[PDB]
Amino acid sequence: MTEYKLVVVGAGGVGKSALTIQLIQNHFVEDSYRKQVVIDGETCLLDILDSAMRDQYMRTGEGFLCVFAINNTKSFEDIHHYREQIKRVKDSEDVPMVLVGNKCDLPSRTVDTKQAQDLARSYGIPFIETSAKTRQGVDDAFYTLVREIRKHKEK
Ligand SMILES: Nc1nc2c(ncn2[C@@H]2O[C@H](COP(=O)(O)OP(=O)(O)O)[C@@H](O)[C@H]2O)c(=O)[nH]1
Ligand SMILES: [Mg+2]
Repeated sequence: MTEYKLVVVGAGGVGKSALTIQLIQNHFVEDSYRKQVVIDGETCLLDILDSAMRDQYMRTGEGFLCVFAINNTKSFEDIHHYREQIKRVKDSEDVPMVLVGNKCDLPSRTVDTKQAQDLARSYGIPFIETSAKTRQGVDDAFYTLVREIRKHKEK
């Protein structure tokens, strides 16, 4: 079956681990994960990972979940750095990515959905708000990234 190498990036504390645990273990709170799921009918295995070893993992990774938290303006501002690093290490301008705004269950929002939608539009990538606590958007975020990887492999 097809294997998809995913890498989750973003500032500390945004919920990268919480998100992946919710996806894989189905509960709210390991540096890597491996599970078989069915996405759009295709059975596939998700291999997920949250200096030279970092670069190797980025070269191996086929899609990147770029995570900020809606209550962490710095983490949103840092997205550009993470995106630029991935493009540099992979030496490519077309890298499958999804922008994730996590912790959308919390009331302390400092990043407006519109800001994140505009950023994702500039990058040409999908944007999805998630909550690792309530599971809102979690499957959609990872499955959307897999769909982005497919389009890149087909087109
Ligand atoms: N309310 C809420 N807390 C979250 C969410 N995601 C993560 N957290 C909490 O944020 C803290 C940091 O999460 P963690 O997954 O360790 O962040 P990481 O450093 O990005 O891997 C923990 O206390 C989590 O329980 C979320 O969607 N909602
Ligand atoms: Mg973590």
